[PDB]
Amino acid sequence: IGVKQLQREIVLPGLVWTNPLTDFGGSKNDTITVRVPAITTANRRDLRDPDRTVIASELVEHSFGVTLDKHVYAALKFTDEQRTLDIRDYTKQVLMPQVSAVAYELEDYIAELIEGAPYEETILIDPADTVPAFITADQRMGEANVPTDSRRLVVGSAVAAALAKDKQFRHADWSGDQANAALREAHVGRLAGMNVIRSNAIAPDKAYLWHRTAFILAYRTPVVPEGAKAGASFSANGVALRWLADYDYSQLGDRTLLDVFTGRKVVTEVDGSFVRAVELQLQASSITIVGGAFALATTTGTKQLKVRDDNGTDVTARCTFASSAGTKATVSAAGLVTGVAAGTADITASYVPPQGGTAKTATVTVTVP
Amino acid sequence: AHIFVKPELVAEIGVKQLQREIVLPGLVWTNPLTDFGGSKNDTITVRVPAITTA
Amino acid sequence: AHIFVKPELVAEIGVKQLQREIVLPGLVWTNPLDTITVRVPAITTA
Repeated sequence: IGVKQLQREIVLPGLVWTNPLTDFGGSKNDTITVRVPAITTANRRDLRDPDRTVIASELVEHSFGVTLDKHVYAALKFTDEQRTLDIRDYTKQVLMPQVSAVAYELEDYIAELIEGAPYEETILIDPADTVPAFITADQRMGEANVPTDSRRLVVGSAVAAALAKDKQFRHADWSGDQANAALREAHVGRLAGMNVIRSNAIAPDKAYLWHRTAFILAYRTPVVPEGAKAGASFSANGVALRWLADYDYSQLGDRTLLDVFTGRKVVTEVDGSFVRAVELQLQASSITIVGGAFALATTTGTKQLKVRDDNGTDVTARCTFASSAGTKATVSAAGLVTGVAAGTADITASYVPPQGGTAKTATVTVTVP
Repeated sequence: AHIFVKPELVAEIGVKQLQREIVLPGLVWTNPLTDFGGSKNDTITVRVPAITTA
Repeated sequence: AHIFVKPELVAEIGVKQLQREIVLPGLVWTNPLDTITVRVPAITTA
């Protein structure tokens, strides 16, 4: 009888351009200089013009650097604590958790690469009709002449739910799908030519669309040093990590380390404007506090408030909290509410919407003991 | 510490400047008239037949 | 005018730092083994 702890699902590592460059050890500053070929311009004269000079064009090639800059590792300390005092099988209770931790760290690395790109504009998704937002996203990558091949679309856990709840996909007449894959199942697969990939690594209420040649990502396995007591190479979702175990004789226990060198790059144009990927955010209209009216345990108790907007997005760190009566209870900026006197208190949560404008306010009451 | 002398490798990986596709030239009437050399002012006159009313 | 992107080539042509030639070792009595002792035979008179 064994139940596992709930953990994310790995999608991102397979959906990005990985290792197009693999000789960072052969360049100064661990930087490969990718060159971008040159395009030129033509000029128009006038026939039979007395002025018979021409304007010479130019052939300027461009370049940008890709660098290894991070070192993702998971380190475990075993102050003795082995054999009987701890893990009996040193293959499923230590190696597997360590490899999974490094894999999740790599996925978070890619996720922060994708979310942190210099998106100049965010495309709002109206929950009532979500298709126009995605068609606009497709259009924005057509105005930049991005190829239509190998184009990926990753949606959050809330955008997928909004898509399934959209009457465009839920009603079979409006979609032509006389099976209602969006009603019998909660799954909508293809829209606006883009295959949806669901993911939880990215923000819940965001979607990202990117060409393959928009996020270069490079990996490098550290070579096992000759003077290591135990050395091996593991594989986490297509990445060769180095596992290295070495005793210490002074720290009263051996240590293990599972690591890999990583680097990432957003392929920006020669102008410096990022046009090879777009982001979309699910538009929100109102917020509420989960659980409604509630009560604490003692007068000096603590409760962790949780605010959800209309489309089930956990907007807690993105909203500010105020207390009507601080003499009875107070609210932290992170949602913690603690009472200072016995009685009622009114808590107001203000969340500025992604579209901009007056912040939506949700008021709840609490009865501190 | 150790000082290594290393090259500065340059690679091409298919990232190219984005360019429009060519559509328009095949959709416009091209070269109905060719003998522009044998005409004054390099201009060829096109004549539209007449119509009348009863 | 025209601008090209080129790498800094590094090549080895056989030029190397000049080093001494190992001659003295092998001309000196070497004894592989803490310490060792050598006994000189005795001589006498008559």
